[PDB]
Amino acid sequence: HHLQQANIQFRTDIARTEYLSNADERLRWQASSLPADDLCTENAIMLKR
Amino acid sequence: EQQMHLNVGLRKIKETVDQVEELRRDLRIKSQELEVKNAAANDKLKKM
Amino acid sequence: RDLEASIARYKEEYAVLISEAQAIKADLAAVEAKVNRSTALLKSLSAE
Amino acid sequence: RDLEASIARYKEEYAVLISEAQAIKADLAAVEAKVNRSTALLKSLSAE
Amino acid sequence: RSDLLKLQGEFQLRLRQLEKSLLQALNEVKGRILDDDTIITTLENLKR
Repeated sequence: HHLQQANIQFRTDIARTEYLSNADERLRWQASSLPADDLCTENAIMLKR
Repeated sequence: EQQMHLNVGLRKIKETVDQVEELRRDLRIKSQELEVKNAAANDKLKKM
Repeated sequence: RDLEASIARYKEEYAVLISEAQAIKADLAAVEAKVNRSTALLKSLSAE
Repeated sequence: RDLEASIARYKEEYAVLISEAQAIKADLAAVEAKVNRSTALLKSLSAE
Repeated sequence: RSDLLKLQGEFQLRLRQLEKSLLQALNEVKGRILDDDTIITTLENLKR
């Protein structure tokens, strides 16, 4: 809402997880017993970056 | 980088379609010259 | 004898240019097959 | 019409086979060039 | 369900790899696509 109010463009359609990681990284993550959850995927993204 | 890759691919595809068109033209010219060669050949065969 | 020598030379030369035409024909067939293969590849690449 | 039909087969398959005869003549010339080049190389490699 | 989740994961990986390979193959080709038939064969294999 702050960025919309400030006339700053950003993609709303794309979610955080696939924007911050590629499919190969995610697949390796479930290969590494990462639980299949959006929050767990975000946690893995933070643990990487 | 993905934009440059896609531009390269599209350019290559357009070059390829232009090449196949000019190669159709070359094939037609080849057919015509082959036909005229064979015709003269058979004419002088009847001469022999 | 003179007309028979005519036969010899001219007929040798004409069989020679006939083989030349047969060669240009194999080349033309290869070109046509290449054109067909390329067109198939290109109409397969429309989606990309 | 019968004789001309017989000719309008025989003349050209014998033209085709004389064409392939000159094709194998070109093959034989290539083989001979390969042979003499190879023997020159071998006689130049005797000291080695 | 577990088997087909694994199958779908492998399949999506394979589609990604094929698309990337096709892009890089079109990118790295030198000259024209039809100059060499290895590019044609690789593209046809990737399509199939």
